[PDB]
Amino acid sequence: TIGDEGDSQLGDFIEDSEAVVAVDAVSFTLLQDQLQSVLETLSEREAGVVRL
Amino acid sequence: QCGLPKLMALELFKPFVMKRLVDLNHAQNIKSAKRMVERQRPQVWDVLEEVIAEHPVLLNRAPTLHRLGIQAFEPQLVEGKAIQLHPLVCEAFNADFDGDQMAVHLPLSAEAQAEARILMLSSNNILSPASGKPLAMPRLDMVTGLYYLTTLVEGATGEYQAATKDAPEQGVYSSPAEAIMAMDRGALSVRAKIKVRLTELRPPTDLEAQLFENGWKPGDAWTAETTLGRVMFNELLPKSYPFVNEQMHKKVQARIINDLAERFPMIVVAQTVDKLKDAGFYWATRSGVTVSMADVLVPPQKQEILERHEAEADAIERKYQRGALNHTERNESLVKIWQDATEEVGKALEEFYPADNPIITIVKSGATGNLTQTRTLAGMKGLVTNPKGEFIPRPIKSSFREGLTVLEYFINTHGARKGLADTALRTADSGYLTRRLVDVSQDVIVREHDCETERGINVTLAERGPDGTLIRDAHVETSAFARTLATDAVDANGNVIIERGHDLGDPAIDALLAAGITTVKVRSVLTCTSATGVCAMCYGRSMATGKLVDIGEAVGIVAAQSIGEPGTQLTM
Amino acid sequence: LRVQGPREVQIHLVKEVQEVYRAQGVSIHDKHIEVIVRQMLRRVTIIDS
Amino acid sequence: MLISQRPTLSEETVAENRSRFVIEPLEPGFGYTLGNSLRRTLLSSIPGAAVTSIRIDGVLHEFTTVPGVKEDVTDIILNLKGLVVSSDDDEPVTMYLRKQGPGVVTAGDIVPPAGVTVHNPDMHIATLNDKGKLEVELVVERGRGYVPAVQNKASGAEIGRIPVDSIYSPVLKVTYKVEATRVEQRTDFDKLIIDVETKNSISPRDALASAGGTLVELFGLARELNADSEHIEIGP
Amino acid sequence: MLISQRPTLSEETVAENRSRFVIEPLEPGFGYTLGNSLRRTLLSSIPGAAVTSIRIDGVLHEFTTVPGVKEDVTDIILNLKGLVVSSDDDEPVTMYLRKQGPGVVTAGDIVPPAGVTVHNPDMHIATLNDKGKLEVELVVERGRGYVPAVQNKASGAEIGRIPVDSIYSPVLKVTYKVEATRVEQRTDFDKLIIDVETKNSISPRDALASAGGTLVELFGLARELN
Amino acid sequence: LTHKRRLSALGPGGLSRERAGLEVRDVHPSHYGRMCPIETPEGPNIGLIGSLSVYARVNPFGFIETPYRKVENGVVTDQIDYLTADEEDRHVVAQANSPTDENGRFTEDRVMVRKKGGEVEFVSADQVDYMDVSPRQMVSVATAMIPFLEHDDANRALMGANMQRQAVPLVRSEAPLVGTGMELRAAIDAGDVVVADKTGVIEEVSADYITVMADDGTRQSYRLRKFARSNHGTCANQRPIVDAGQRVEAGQVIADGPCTQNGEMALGKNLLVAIMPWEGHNYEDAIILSNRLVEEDVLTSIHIEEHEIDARDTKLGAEEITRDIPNVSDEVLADLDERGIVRIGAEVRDGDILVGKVTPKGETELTPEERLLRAIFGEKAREVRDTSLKVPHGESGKVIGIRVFSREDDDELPAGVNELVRVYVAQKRKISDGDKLAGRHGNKGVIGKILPVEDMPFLPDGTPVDIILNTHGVPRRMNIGQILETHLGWVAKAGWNIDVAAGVPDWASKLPEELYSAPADSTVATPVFDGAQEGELAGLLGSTLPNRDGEVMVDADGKSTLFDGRSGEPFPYPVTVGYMYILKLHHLVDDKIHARSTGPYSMITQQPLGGKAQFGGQRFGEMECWAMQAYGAAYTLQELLTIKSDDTVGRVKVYEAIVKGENIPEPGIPESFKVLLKELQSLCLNVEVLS
Amino acid sequence: WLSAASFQETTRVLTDAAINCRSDKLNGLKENVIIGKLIPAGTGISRYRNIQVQPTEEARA
Amino acid sequence: SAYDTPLGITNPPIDELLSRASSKYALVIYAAKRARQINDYYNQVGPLVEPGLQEKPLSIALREIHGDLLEHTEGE
Amino acid sequence: SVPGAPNRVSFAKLREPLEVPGLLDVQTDSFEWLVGSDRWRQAAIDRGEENPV
Ligand SMILES: [Mg+2]
Ligand SMILES: [Zn+2]
Repeated sequence: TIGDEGDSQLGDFIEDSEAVVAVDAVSFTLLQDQLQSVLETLSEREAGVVRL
Repeated sequence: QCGLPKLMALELFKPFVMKRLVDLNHAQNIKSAKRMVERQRPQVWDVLEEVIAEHPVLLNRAPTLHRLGIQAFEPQLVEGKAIQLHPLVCEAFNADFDGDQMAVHLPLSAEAQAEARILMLSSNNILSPASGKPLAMPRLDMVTGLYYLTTLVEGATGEYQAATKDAPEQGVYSSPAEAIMAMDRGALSVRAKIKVRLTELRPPTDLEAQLFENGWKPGDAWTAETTLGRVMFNELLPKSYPFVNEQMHKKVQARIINDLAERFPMIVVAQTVDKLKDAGFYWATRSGVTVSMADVLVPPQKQEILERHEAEADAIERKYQRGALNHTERNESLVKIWQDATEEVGKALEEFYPADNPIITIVKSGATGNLTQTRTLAGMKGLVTNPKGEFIPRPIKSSFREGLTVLEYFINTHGARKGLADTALRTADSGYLTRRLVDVSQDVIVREHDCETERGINVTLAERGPDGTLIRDAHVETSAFARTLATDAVDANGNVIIERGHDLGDPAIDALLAAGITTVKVRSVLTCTSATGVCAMCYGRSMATGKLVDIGEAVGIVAAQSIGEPGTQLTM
Repeated sequence: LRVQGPREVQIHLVKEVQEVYRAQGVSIHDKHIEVIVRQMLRRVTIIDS
Repeated sequence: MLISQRPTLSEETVAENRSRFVIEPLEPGFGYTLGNSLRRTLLSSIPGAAVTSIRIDGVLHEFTTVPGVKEDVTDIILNLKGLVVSSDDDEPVTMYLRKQGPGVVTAGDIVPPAGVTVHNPDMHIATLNDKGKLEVELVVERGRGYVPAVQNKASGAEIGRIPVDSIYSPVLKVTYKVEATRVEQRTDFDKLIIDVETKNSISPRDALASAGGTLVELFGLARELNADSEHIEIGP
Repeated sequence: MLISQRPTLSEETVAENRSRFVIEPLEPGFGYTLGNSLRRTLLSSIPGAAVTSIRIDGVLHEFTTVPGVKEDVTDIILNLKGLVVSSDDDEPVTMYLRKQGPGVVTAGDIVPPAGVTVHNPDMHIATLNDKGKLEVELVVERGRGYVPAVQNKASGAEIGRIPVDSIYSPVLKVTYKVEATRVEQRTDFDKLIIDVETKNSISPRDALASAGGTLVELFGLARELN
Repeated sequence: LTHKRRLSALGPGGLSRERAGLEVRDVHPSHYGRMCPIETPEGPNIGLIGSLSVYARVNPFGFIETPYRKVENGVVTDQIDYLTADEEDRHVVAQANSPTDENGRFTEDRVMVRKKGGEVEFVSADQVDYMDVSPRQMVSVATAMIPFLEHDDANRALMGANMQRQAVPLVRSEAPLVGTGMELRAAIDAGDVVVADKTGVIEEVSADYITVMADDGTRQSYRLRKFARSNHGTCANQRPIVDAGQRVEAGQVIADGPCTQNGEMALGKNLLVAIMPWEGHNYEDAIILSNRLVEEDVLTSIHIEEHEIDARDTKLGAEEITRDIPNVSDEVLADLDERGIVRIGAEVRDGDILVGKVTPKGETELTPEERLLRAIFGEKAREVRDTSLKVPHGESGKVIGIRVFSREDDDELPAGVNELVRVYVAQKRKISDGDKLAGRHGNKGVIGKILPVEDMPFLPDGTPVDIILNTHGVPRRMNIGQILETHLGWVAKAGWNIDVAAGVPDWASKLPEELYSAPADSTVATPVFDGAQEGELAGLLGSTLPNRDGEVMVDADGKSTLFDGRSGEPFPYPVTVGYMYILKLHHLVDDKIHARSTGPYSMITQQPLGGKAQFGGQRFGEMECWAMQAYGAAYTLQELLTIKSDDTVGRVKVYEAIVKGENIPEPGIPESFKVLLKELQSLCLNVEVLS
Repeated sequence: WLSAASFQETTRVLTDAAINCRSDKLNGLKENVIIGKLIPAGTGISRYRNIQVQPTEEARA
Repeated sequence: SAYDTPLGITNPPIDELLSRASSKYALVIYAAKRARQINDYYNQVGPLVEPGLQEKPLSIALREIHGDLLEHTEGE
Repeated sequence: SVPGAPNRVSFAKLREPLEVPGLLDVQTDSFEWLVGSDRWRQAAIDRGEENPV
């Protein structure tokens, strides 16, 4: 216990470096809806190689 | 309405801002809009304004005591980094602008937004739930304006002079506009009595009978004897409200608002209080209230009162040296003598100060303060209490205007420090009490409309002696008002004045008093028989709406919070 | 409660709870203290079985 | 140097004798500069004609009631005050009104001399009972502003005269409100809303235009000092 | 009574920079309103010129000190903010101040270019000891009212320039009073006396003319209703 | 100064903070002259902590003594003796204000004294045995610096004394027009003013240091601190006040501290105040300021923050400080040295780079989309992070200094660190809405509105008022000392002169000669418990001097007419005006405003973190839940308890719904309930949910 | 047992509930604000929670 | 009555809305459900009254409720 | 007393027989006693104390 009181703890202020950030979770999906969906559909079989 | 800083509002609405920015082609993707908002690009405010509007936000102060401590407001941008709060809701929040801080929350879900603007909207919570009386009313300077505006003073310019041998009536104006023009010209004082023709204001209830027995309508002109200030004040109230013609001070305004709430919708009361706020501030700005040394008068007779009391004090002091009285008896005698002196000086003060003195004008109008503080400031402080609570025999002959001595000031600090140090313990005790009351009564909920029981409880409406008159009881407000009659109200004749199941209100209270009956049966939650929780009809009309409670009301929390509201005000 | 009855004890509770508040002028409608009291008399001590 | 934003004027026709003009977006600090000046100019610059004094045959002293008529003397005085009079020339003209028999005496039954017009022929003056005979005369002058009844203790020798206050200004009631409004980037500009009420003789737009012209002319007196000095011109 | 008379304005110079003007006669109730309009216009709408930025030889930012200079950089900026300057062209202009060795550097030691003038040469700027060496370059622009200093990166400037707040208004003080005249009707007409005092940048007459012009243009909008 | 002299009852070996008995907090009659009764913290530590008296000294045994004048058979002597509480209890001690003749005899037959019970009584001349040394004996240094203290209640005096210690120093200090005689010493003994160690002549003066030549062929040099950071973030600036060729004397101030002018304490600014309500903008103790105070930086303050970052080794590689960092434009590195640290004097905005520091990452398997994007463009690949030091979200200013410690030169870096860099960012702060200002009498308030100079009420001469205070707060809060302060401030600002034709005026019978006439912009001292009685101040108000126009703006009653700045009409009644000395409190709005949309959370609790850090979330306590329940707001409570606090799977879905504008999904099971279930299961309790 | 555990003595309440195999019915809004389920009061009661709204045919037409 | 036109979220007046349902709570669920339906249509029955420039769904729902345009069943 | 004190006229009516002592004596004197500085022994001896420690 830290803070001159028995209320707070050493561990309350641990910032998580792994916590998911919503914006990125959105952004990637948009990229998946912008890269794979639109730009791919411009060269038919020539773009098909990029898929594999 | 409430004002929010630009930066706080922008960063807090960031997601909606990005959505709208990308919608209006300002950004090609979400990340671009995010980066644009990060540096607050100029071309986003036009989107933020249409985003912020119509989106309620909850405002809250700490500590929270009653449910009015959280309220929904409609935000509007304001320059700066501080939140602008409406002056009326401060009393509801118990907030003061000597440095309080407030938190803001944003409802996201559609259900939450509907709750915020229907249930929690600030304009829909004027009535205090504790007693069903209005809490958003003018206070402090707001009253001092309406007071000064409506006060009538004789010996002014532009008065109403009756017809004489050589001259006709002088102070008669064809309309309020002419009176306003005269006031601008400097010929008519606002507080001077006049006779004016009023065509848009309904006449008083009694005056109506002899003038428009058929019925008053807009445009029906009548003649009123009143000051211009009262005429201006009465146009703030709804047109249907009859002319009042009284000197407005705290209790009169409370009466007017109480009458308005009962017979008008909620929106009308909100608009009326807003208009009253505007007028009160505008006219308090010009009332001239101010403090100065020569303004705080000192009673001339003090040198006589204290000199006279000196003989009695010396008499007691010398009577103690002979062992004819106990030490405690001598202390009690001195305490009584100095209490008499303090009362004498206080009444001499209230005799001496003129009517329109700023200090006495502030105190008497009910805006704030009390007469004892004025007595302490001007007359003298008097006796004080030591740490143990005993009354120190030596009084404080000086006053805070005259200039206290060193030792009087030293001995004055005991009680001041004790009272200052008691507040934290009072708050802690009140918090514990509220916790326990909330814990015990947390499953008292209105589950069914009516339990259909006849077992009520007796209540008294009128007090009288063996010989005298019937007068409304001293605690009708807390016991009888806002109930439901369990059984019909029948007098000694047999005719039913009020049928069973009827709501009880001030009109009904007066009607029952007109019937000359003293006691009646009212339904109660003590006798309520529903298996689960309670029923609406036994609880009575909701304090927060003035109407019958609806199913699902969490009456238990309301009761606990109402009981715990005066946590720090029950000082022995 | 034991002498007069259950109808009387509630009156005494409400009166004594209300008077202390009333001394300082705090207006609280009776029904709140009524609700608080209602939960105090939900149970009876059993004697015979 | 050019102003940041050109103000614009819009009109809400509140009523046949009232109107509300909104001027926006004014730069910070100009709303209160314009509002009070416009109000005072409107209330005390437009000239007009109004009744100033009256004489009644039925009453000479003891101004309480005229025999044979329902209305009190003060009621008739107020009814006459509530009258619309337009005089072409500024001469202090004298007008008469006579009626006999039962009925109602109305503004439409008065005969005005040449050069005088009454725009309210439906204004109720009084009501006369059987065997009634109402004779009254009054004086009409042009003036500016509201002037209290001038005491006639020096000219009172002509007993029976009844001086009254004069409402010369066609504009009856004006009030201004300075609201806050947003420019594209900033939240501190001013929208000046001015509500004006007028007699039947004039219209709100004409009164506002006359007030603006008077203010422009008055401040030209100072503008003429040095026309070359730089000013914050709104442009065309 | 409808008098066919119009107001007239008369000037009176009390000093080189203080002037009193009498407008009369006016219909009753105009004195205070016109005085208020004039004061509100003069105090915050009289255009002028003032310093915009300063660069010193041996400081990278304002929170430093110059060797051999008794005053700090902040004190120097405070003293410079009191400078009275006038510019004839709207575009920015540059001024220089160089001093070496002991002595006292004042506003009278500056070397302004053509089209720029300073009217308070006795303003104390700083003092220098034996090894003092003060070189300063100042930027002057035209404007009105008050504008806070603009940060470099917003202006795209390189390190070293020190933006400063600009005080453009030249009006120092304004007041007014109203008296009752007797020309036509007893005490029913107003005489307005307005007193103006400006810094030596411009005379009160020009400021009053500018205020009148801006007010006339503003009321032109009301006139435009036709 | 008042921290070094603090007395504390808490801590080891004393009153345990858990107990904190309420009985010991009150004043005991022995505090007189030993411990100040007015100065205490206003928090729960009330009473337990107080400051030492001005004249008090500690006996070697640890008992506080206090001086008293020995008195004799009706005569006061010159023998001042220090007494302890017990030894003083034996005698009779008389009050200081009592009168005495030139020799020292008591004029009045009966004298008011203190007595063994710690009580106040009256006794004849023969009974007296001692007297106090001076009226100020019972008050501490801070409480002594409040003029007209005896006209203020103990509560407001305590608040004012506490707040006087929160005043931030300003860019330029100004000594109060009206104050106590103490302001001098409180600075000299504070140690923040450079003093002369020997009599002599100043040789050369510079902003960075001063030199003096003693009279015994000795040369002394004093270095002056410049723009140094204080523990609490303020600016500890120093500046000289002497000039070359000035003959200084021993113990003479040579340089001013932060809050000092001419060696006198200057904690705030004296400015023109008018007491009157004004359109409700100052309602409920709010304050209204003229824009002038912002234009001329009357209340501007300098604040310096100190950011740090250390480069230290890791098991995947060392951490390096460099200009270049991955995934940023070259314009982002505009003001970054080749060694990564920002230039001195460069302006830094929110989120800018102060020190670039790449650290090993070693995560090679990037997602295929990122592979494609990095193959399309020139950013082929990198194996390090962009963990640079960045300005906190809310701070800005100019870099005034940098310090670097390196293990390369064997600096005493605590074990586990290779390099450490400190950057100082300083910024000016003008007063703005939300700031807190207070007088010396406990009348603090926020700034509701700052108004243009043309909107302020102005005196007939044309000078507008700077501050306007609400009238209704003065009498009920019961601090009339501020009115006397304002009136004497006006008397001091404009010189005063009293004519002498029929002798001296009766009200000025006891006024010293030097006070008969004074020039304009003079300074006056009003000693506490010995200040100017209201009769003398009333006479001074009635005998003020005129302005440049030969007229008096404030009448003999301390009131003057004011013209409304908005409408222009004069106010119907006179208003009281004068000069009040106000402070600027460190409880600024510039560093208290914060808010959060979505950002970092807490690991263990999965809740948003709070406190000083950026994106500090707010706490929805229990009473808030009770209020929501009383409102019947079931849905909003659930949203505030699950979606927006700890619903890991719900937060992302809500954010993406908002960004897409879709409907908000219903909340799921919060982490709190899941963790509680797992705990109870761990305790071998088969908590099974039923439907 | 949830509220009883919250108030005074958790161990005793948990032991008694376990040996008795008691179950807490989610009526009473202290327990609901712990589980996070929307409280059974005001807007949350089944009477209002299941309100279904369908536009009138006249408006649709 | 003579009450002025409501401003902002006070439009429409609350007292007039109380006539359309049992009490506040039922109105909350009713308006919230209508707003949810409006969102469903916007993102794929639509707004049955002419909308504003960018009027939010809940405001449109309350404006419809002002005219008692819809109906609901209290699903006990 | 103080050579460089600016002239500030005072309303004081009583005379000061004892100048305000050092405002930091409580700390410095205690520390000097702790370290036993000879400059503290010189003052302790003046109090009529033999062989101070
Ligand atoms: Mg507070
Ligand atoms: Zn029931």
